[PDB]
Formats: sequence, C-alpha cells, structure tokens
Amino acid sequence: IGQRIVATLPYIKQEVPIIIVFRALGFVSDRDILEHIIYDFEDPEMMEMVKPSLDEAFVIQEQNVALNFIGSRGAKPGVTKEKRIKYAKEVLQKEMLPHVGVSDFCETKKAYFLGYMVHRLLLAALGRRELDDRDHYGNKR
Amino acid sequence: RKLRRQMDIIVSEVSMIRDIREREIRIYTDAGRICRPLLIVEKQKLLLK
Amino acid sequence: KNVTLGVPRLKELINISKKPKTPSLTVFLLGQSARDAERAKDILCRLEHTTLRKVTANTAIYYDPNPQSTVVAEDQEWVNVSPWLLRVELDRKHMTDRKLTMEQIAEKINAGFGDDLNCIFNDDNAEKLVLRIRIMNDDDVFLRCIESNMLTDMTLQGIEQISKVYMHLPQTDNKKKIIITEDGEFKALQEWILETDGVSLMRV
Amino acid sequence: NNELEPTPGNTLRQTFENQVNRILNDARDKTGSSAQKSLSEYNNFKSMVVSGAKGSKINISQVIAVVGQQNVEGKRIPFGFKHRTLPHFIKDDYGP
Amino acid sequence: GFVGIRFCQECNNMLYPKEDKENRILLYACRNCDYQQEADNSCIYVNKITHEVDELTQIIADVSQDPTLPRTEDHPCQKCGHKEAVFFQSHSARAEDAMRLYYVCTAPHCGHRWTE
Amino acid sequence: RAPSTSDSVRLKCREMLAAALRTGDDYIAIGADEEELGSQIEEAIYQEIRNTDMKYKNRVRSRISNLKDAKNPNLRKNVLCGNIPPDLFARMTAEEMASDELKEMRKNLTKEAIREHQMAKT
Ligand SMILES: [Zn+2]
Ligand SMILES: [Zn+2]
Repeated sequence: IGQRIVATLPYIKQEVPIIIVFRALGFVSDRDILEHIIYDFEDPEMMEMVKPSLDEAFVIQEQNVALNFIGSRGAKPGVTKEKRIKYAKEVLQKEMLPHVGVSDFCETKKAYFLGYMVHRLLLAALGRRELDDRDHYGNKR
Repeated sequence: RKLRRQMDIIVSEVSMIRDIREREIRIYTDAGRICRPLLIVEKQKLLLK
Repeated sequence: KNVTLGVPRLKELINISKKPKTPSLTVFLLGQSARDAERAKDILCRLEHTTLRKVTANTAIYYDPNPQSTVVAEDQEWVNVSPWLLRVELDRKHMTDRKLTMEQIAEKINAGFGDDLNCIFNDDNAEKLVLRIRIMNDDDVFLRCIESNMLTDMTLQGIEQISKVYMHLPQTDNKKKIIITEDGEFKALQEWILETDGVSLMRV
Repeated sequence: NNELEPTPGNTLRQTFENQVNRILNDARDKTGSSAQKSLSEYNNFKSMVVSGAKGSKINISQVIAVVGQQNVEGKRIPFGFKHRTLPHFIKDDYGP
Repeated sequence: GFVGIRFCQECNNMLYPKEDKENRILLYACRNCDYQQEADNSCIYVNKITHEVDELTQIIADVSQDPTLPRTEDHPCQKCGHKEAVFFQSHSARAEDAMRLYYVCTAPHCGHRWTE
Repeated sequence: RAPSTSDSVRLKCREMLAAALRTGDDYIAIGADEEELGSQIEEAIYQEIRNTDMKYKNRVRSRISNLKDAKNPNLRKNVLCGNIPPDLFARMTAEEMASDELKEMRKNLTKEAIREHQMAKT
C-alpha cells in the first residue's frame, strides 16, 4: 500500500490526508475530485497512484464531518461541533491560498489549484517531470 | 510578444514563458525579477540596422 | 568504488560512529575459486542480497474461479492435478544470473508463508517462467497486501545488508597475494577479490 | 545509434562519460607534452620548474598548450538550464 | 492489456471489485448504493517491474515549433517525405539505459514521430 | 527390469509418464515398451528420493514437462532410442543438460555477459 498523499495546512498542528481536504471544500462526489486532479483518464499508472490516499478516505463523505475532522486538529480547537466547523471553514476561506482569491467564494478555483498541486506531485513521482531547482534564480526574487 | 515589443498594453517588464513538454504558459508581472536587455534576431539578421 | 577518503574519513575514525558513510568488506577467495572468475561469481551470488523484486519481470492478479478454466493459456494446471490467483512471471536473464531455479523459489515461498498460500511453478523448459500463487484454507485485497509485503523483502538468496558486490582483480601489489617461492623470491600473485557495500563480517 | 557496449560495471551514460573524459585527458596530456618538448634551454618557466622553486609542468602546459577541462564535483559542467549548460547552446548537447 | 476504471452511474463513485460467492462471477459494486455490474476484463491489478514503457504516448507534436532544439536532415519523414526533423533524448528520469533520440517531423500538421 | 509396485501414486505417476512418452510419435517410430521405461524411471526416482513427498511429485512433473515439450523432441528421441540410459535421466539435474543447443547457447552467453556485468571497480 503506502504512498499516501497528505497536506500540511497553515495554523493546523497536524497534517491531514488530501481527500478529506477536498470534501471539506464540499466536493462530496468522487468523480469531481479526480476530474480536478487527473485531467486524462487514459493512463493507468497515473490514476492508480491516488488509490492509496483514496481508500484511506472513505469514512468521511459529508462536508460537516470533514470540517469537524479538520477542526479537531486546530491551533485552538473548538469545544462544540459548530465551533469546530466554523473555525475550520474560516481558516480555509482566509488562511489557505490567499493568492487565488479571498472573495465570498473561491472553491471553484481553490479546488483546481489544489488539484494542480497534486497533479504536479504525481508527475514528479512518475518521473514525467524532473524536480525544481532551488539554486536557479528563475525561482528567486 | 508582438504587443510587448510594441510596448502598448504589456510593459517591457513582463515576461512570457511558454512550455511545450507540458502545455503551460506562464506570465509574470511582479517585482523582484532580474532581467537584462538583448538584441532581437528575426530570421537570421538583426533588427538593429 | 567510493571510499570517502580525507577529512570526513578522519572524522569517522576519530568519532567512532556506529554507522559510517560507505562501509564495505574486502573478501579474499580461499580455494582455486580465486583464480577462475566462473567459480568466483557463484560465491558472489551466494553473498549478494537477492529478493523477489530483483528477478520478477511482470506480475498480475486475476480472478480465475475454475482452476481448469485457465484464463491464460497454461497447460501445466491440468497435469498438476479461493477463486483468484496471482500470476507472476520472472525475467529469464536475471533468473539465470543467480543460477536459481523455480522449484526452490516455490519452496522458499511455502516455507515463508506456511500453508496459507499454494504456489504452482512453470517448468524450466518453457520460455516464459510463471508462478501461479493461490491462497487456500476481505481476501480480495489480501493478495495485494502480501505481494507488496513479500516482493520487496523475500531474501531468495544471499545475506542482507550487502547491496552489491564487485568482482575485482587487484592492480597494486598491496592487495596482491604474496608467497615466498621455493628458491626464495617473493613473486607477487594476482587472484580475484571481492568488495561488498555493507558489513556482516560474520556470515561472510 | 545504440552501438555503444556498456563498460563492465557501468551504465550507458557512465561509460559514455568515461570514454569522453579519457579522450579529453589524452588530448590535454599530449598537448602538454608537446609544449614541454618545445621549450628552449633559455626559457624561464622551465628553469623555475626544474629547480622546484615555483610551479609545475601542468602550469606550463596550461599557459602554453591548453587550459584543459573544467569540472564541478568531479563531473563536467551540469545542465544548469533545461537540458543545456548555457542559453548559447542547444538542447541535449554532450560535445566537448 | 491494463485494468480500466469504471465509475458508479448513480452517485459518481469508484466501482470496487466483488466476486460472487455463489455465481463465481467477478462483479463491480459501489459502496454508497447497492449497485452491481458485470466485470468483463477478467483482471484486477497488473504491475510491470521493468517499467520499460514507451514514451511516444506523451510526445506532443508541439515540440517541433521550438527554437532551442537540434535539427537534422539524416532521417526524413516516411509518409510526407519531409527532409528535416528535430530530435531529443528521453527528457525524463527512470531511464536505466537511454540514449536514443525520439524524432518529430518539422512539418505543419504532420505529427510523425518515431524512435531509432 | 522394472519391479512393479503397489502404491497407487506410484502407478499414477508411471501411467502419466508413459502417456507423456506417447507424445511426438517417437515411440511409434522406434517401437519400444514405453510403459516399462516409465516404470523404470519412476522406480529410479523413488530409489533416489526414498519418499513420496513434495520432491517426488515435483521431480515427476519436471520429468513429464521435459519429455512432453515439443521444443526439444530430441531428448524424447534419444531417451526412447536407448542413447541415454534411464538411470542417468533419472538423476538428471534441472535443465543444464536436458536442453536444446539454442537454450544452452543463450545460457552460456548470458553467463559470459554477467562476468562483465558484475566486475565493476573500473
Ligand atoms: Zn454508487
Ligand atoms: Zn512528416
């Protein structure tokens, strides 16, 4: 098995697996997530690599349970399910990815950006795209 | 590229990078990038005359 | 190859580190095997670590319920006499390099996994060497779990911690064998020696 | 053209680099030896080298014959850019 | 050749395999609903240890219109007969022993690629 | 010179080996008592092993596969023609001798190649 894709959210004391993050955005459906991540369903080696960190996440399906799962690990976790849900929702809408947009709703593009990150990670893993160089000043300001 | 070389809407500071191995096009307009001027070759001659 | 000489080696020697950067062993062959590389590579294979993943070419799991159905063309099942198997084919060249044979690979698998699994092996004569492994007594994924937990760490042949072994003829006279002749000269000799990449020093 | 037999114990890239480095080192050594043979008895580099006061024959070779091959971490110049060492070169060039 | 992926039609979910303990027929079932389907592949999971897979699948024909790539006239195109075609190596990792060049015809709307 | 036995598994192996000898029409061309030969090989294997365990069954299966394989009918030819004694074929080991010339050649060349593949150290 092994090879589980996870995330390290800001102001969250513990890492969380990815599919819980996607469902926290409200993507309860499963085909939507893989559409966001995999842009072509014809290469089996690419698509099989998400199964490890997809079978790890079948307990959580609804949005509220995902938000509570996130909030249980917050910097100041709530004492009520409403507190956990609102805290996790606020930290996702504000702290996570301000550059894509902090408008009233940005899930339609935040999900695509997370999918792009995961797709890049899988591309690096499969060897279809070499790693980035820290010394290259195209990557510096 | 043509609009930047005419310098009408895209200022000369903007850099357009197109990747071909992966179909991406990247555009940067932020501060801090380091750039130097260079001559332009059209086919095999110079635009400098 | 790499030996990491210089100041880092001095630090490793001064600060006695339970793990160095590049531990290795120089092995001298005792008998006539030190002279013919053919009878030294067998020792090399007896030394180097070899798991199942080193020899496997392709692997696949099928749901063939009827044993005589044989979803793939394999006449061996009929003469040999869970509804799913685990067909494993082995690369021929790697299989021969270790001077190994499937009849004992199956015995290793059976000894490792008890009676939970039953392995059927193709004969050496056939061009394609295959292994039909069937569990007999949530088991759909159990084959995947075991194969991911036996292919990597099986230890078909050799000893652990020895990543690779180099057969080498020394050029300098320091490692060359020295024997005083009958009339009294020194007459340095050249014999095969080996350089591992791990440390056992006891099984070796 | 895939007509390169891998050297015992070496990958294809490793043996390719081995032949390349061997050829380049042979060229450097031969040119240096020719330069040493060319020097006169009144030359000052030769006088200060043979006495061991300063310098060595490699310095004479680099001043006269050829500087040689540069390396970082014991290998030739790495592909700092994408599949090339400088913008003035062309992708996947392993020439001297 | 490979194991495909089938999606549940009701709730848009992965279809897990499920052997029929009575009919001895492999079937695909969801988990969020009592959905069943007939499995025709007769395969579950394959794995190629060698991983020596051809890379022509992802060789985009857009590579031809690139100015920083070599151009040669030694191996012309087979069909259109164009005399010039760019070439490049694996351009990817995992290559145990790869020095061959994957050619692409430098012709508009040709896309002819081959390995030598 | 095959003493008949009473063990059912032994006779099953004998008849399977005999039917294996029926492949390739070599027995028809020669005209020999292949059943007697099968009994002799089974008895020789039993003498070598002194048991009826996994080794018995896998050795019999290996011999059957070697005999009935059509890629090397020469071994069947020269075992039914009396070129090789039955006992030596019984004590035959693996494939290094009961093989065609092409497989022996490819094994030899891969053995020679692994020399260089395992030298290293410049
Ligand atoms: Zn469903
Ligand atoms: Zn063309």
